[PDB]
Amino acid sequence: RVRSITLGNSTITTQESANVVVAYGRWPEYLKDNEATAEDQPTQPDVATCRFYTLESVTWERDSPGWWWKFPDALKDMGLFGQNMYYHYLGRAGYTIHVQCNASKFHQGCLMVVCVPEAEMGCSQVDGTVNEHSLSEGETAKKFASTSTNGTNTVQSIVTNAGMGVGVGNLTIFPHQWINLRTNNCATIVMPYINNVPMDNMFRHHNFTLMIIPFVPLDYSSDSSTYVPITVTVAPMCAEYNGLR
Amino acid sequence: RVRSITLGNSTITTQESANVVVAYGRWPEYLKDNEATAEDQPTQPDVATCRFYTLESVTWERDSPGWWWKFPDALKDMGLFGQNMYYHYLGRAGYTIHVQCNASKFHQGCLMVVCVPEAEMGCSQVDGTVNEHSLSEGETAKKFASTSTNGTNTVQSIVTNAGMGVGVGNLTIFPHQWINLRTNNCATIVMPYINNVPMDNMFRHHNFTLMIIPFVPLDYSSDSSTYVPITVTVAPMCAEYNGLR
Amino acid sequence: RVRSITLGNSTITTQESANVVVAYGRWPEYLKDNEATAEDQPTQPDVATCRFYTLESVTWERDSPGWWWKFPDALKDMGLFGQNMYYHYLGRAGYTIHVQCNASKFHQGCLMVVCVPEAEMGCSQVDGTVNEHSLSEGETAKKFASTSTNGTNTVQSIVTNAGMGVGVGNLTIFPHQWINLRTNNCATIVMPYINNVPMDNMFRHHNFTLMIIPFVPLDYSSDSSTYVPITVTVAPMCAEYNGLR
Amino acid sequence: SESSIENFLCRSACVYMGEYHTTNTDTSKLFASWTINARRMVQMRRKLELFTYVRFDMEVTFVITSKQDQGTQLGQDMPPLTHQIMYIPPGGPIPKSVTDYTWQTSTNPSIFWTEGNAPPRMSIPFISIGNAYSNFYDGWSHGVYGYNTLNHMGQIYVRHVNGSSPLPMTSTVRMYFKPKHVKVWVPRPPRLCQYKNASTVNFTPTNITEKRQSINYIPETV
Amino acid sequence: YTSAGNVTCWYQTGIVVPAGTPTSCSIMCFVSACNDFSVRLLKDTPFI
Amino acid sequence: YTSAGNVTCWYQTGIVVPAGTPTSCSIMCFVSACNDFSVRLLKDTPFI
Repeated sequence: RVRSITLGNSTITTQESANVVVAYGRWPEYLKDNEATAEDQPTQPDVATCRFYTLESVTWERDSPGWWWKFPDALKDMGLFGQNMYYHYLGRAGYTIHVQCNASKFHQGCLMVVCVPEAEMGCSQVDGTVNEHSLSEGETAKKFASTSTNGTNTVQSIVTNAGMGVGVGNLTIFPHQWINLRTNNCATIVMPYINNVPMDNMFRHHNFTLMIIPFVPLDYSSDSSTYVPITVTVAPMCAEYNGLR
Repeated sequence: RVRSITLGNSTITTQESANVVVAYGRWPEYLKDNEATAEDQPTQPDVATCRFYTLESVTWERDSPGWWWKFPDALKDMGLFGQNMYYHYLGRAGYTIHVQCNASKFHQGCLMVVCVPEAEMGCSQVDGTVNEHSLSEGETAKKFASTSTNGTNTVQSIVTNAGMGVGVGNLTIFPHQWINLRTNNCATIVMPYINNVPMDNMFRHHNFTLMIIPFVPLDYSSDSSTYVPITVTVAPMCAEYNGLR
Repeated sequence: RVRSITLGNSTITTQESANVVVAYGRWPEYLKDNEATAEDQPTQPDVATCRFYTLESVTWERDSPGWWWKFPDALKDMGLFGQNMYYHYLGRAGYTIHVQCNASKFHQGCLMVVCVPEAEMGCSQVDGTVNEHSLSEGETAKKFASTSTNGTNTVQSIVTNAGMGVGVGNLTIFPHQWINLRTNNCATIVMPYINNVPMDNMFRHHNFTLMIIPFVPLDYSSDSSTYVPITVTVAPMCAEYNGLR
Repeated sequence: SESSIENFLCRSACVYMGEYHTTNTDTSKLFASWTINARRMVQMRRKLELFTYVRFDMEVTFVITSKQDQGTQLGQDMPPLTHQIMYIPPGGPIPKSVTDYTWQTSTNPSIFWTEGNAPPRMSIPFISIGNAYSNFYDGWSHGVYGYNTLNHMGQIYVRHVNGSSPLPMTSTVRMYFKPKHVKVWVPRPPRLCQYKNASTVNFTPTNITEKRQSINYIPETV
Repeated sequence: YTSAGNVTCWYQTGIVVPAGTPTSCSIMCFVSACNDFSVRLLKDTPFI
Repeated sequence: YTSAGNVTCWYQTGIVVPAGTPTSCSIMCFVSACNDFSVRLLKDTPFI
């Protein structure tokens, strides 16, 4: 009851009892042919964009508020998919995201894993503006805080308002999955391309945001490990660019 | 693999992998029509007698000899089924009894759960007689003892003789179920109406007795909880009374 | 999901989810009829040779290098199968070997269980010769060592060379089974009769050797048991001797 | 195709080289002898130990060279020399001198050969009252540990075929051995330690493999 | 001094637990008859 | 200085245990060949 999956020259292993969320019922696909027939011809890499990219693990401790990543540009240094971001003026893609934990039966805790489109964030100063570095750091995660933040140009990252001004118990409206250390330790989310235009430039726009948020904190006792590792793996799907010839 | 059961305005949740003992092979049912055709017409409530009634939980500790309840009159204060006990001169009913535990995989112990018809009990003084309060206290359980008791008018409640003068290892002759903390934590017993007349008065006769008896005591270690809770839930079935018109 | 197996006047209990290795694809069987038709007539006991024989358990502690037994003559005192070894001049047989562990979910460790044909062993002194007592002690196991041994006439029993001069990580070439305390605790191996002649004398030749070797040592913590017991059970199959009339 | 059993084992090799004289004052230097087994050739031994039971035929070719001893006497005019190569089956008479009666027994097959011609060659079948040979034996001979009598394969003896009072000469024989029509049973792990003698499996304990720098070390890529 | 069969139980390995579980434990035996059981010559019981 | 591929393993999360279980642990590797394996030019081995 273990499946082994190979994309390109990558191989990972999952359990065949996985559960998969397809975001709004829609699988990813190519914009078919004839939105812009004449002088808008696209191309597709399909070479080493369809392959598993694995980020660094994060460390879940007793007081961890949460983590977030921006897509794309979490992959702007990831081999070929990142090269294509510099060579081409427009693009699009869907994604498959796997999130996994490594824990024992003597640990306990609960995580929400959610993919949020257009996650526009607020500044720590009400009459201020957010910086580009405070929104993302690429393949390194940003951190939520457990109290309200200060300083100039920083996202106001108190975890109960999720940086967007809503109640964090209501983020289940988005494509999401629960990880309860008692019953499962994995989550797969398949995201299609969602925009109000068919293609776009991939450097000054963040299509979506992946967030991981503990709702019940990690607990252990006498001589268990004091942390739990979380691992994120991403495979781009049906990527497509403007033709160069 | 969880089922949700609603009777009336009650809802409880069990596991679909439950095992059910039907007492002697016989499901409950109405005395059909014509034992006493002419001037013995019955009626049936079927209103809020068919509904789950939940008693208080009991606390299983390291030295717990056991618990017992008498039926009926464990339900003489339970809403409508108890009102009908005062308004009507004769009645009858079958029952469904659920018993559940809440324990971890780091606990251990073993319980017998048995339903005994006509459980006539002995006095602590050989030339004495038992009191009405020492036989039952309604929805509160009586307790077995681990040594032999004294005092006037009390049931002799040493647990090895079960208050009836038999060997307690032989109570498996009655409808019974085992709860081994290692393999399951629940037990369902369906009891029909058993008497030597078709109807009877429900105040001066105890049809049957529910007993719960630990055969291997509860054990735990360093910082587990020091007790385990047990919960009992009862649903009356096919209740029937003398007609009033 | 438990099976109960009776051979003769013996009964043991296993799990129906067992996995069974048939050594080289070959089940045991009688040499059919006519290798040596005229004056070589065999006979078969089939009385109390087909029955479970259970040896003493061995004790797996934190520093246990391993154990080995020789077949036959691990059964030269085992009832009838041992009587037949003295009454008859030639014989043959196959075997079924069950190996079981008793451990909890708070223990950990890994064992290899392997059956090796013609396991000729080396002496602790390079210009020496091995003794008969140092090769086997019957139904008592010999022990591997964790460093290289000395003394005259002793098998050189450093566990990394398995007494045969090979690398112990390569014994998987033989019929073998893994026992990982995390996932299973039992192993069955069915061995046929393997020789370069059809029958043979059972006292001066060791057909095969059963070895049990920990690759990851036993580990436990605070107040678990400090040892784990291992149990070996053997049933001879299709035994056959020279006729006496 | 090159990993089949026949292509892996059926190959020729020099397994014995010996010297013998026509005249001497030792009388054991007058003939050469060899017992057939495959345990004193270290490269063939290891390839054969990957299996527990073997069955093959043998083919033996002989390369023979002579020399006049540097003692003293020159000006000779000699005809070419003749040699006798005798095979003894298991359960046969063994010679002890070069003048013995056993060099004439009708059941010891023999080859007569004179120098200058092609090298001589004989073919021996599978000779065993058992059904296969064994490379490993966990038993007693009846008492030697690890030695069973079903593995006897015979012997070879070589002498000169002169008359009376011969002239001094020294010969060398090389025997080339090859198994044919081979079948093997029950594979085994490869020998990890060096061999110590020719009859036992004795060994000194050896390391499992060689070290590296750390459990993470991978060498820099070109 | 019976002429009856017997049953015995032996420790093959020993009991192994993780950290935080009770150390000792228990076994229970149940007896019953199989369908082919027969009885003869009703008499008086020696217990009352 | 090989021109060969490599394999590496990383801690994504860390190991988490309840109370009363051993703290450290182990991994084991097994290697084998798949059906499409070919060899050529029998030679002598460099080990004896």
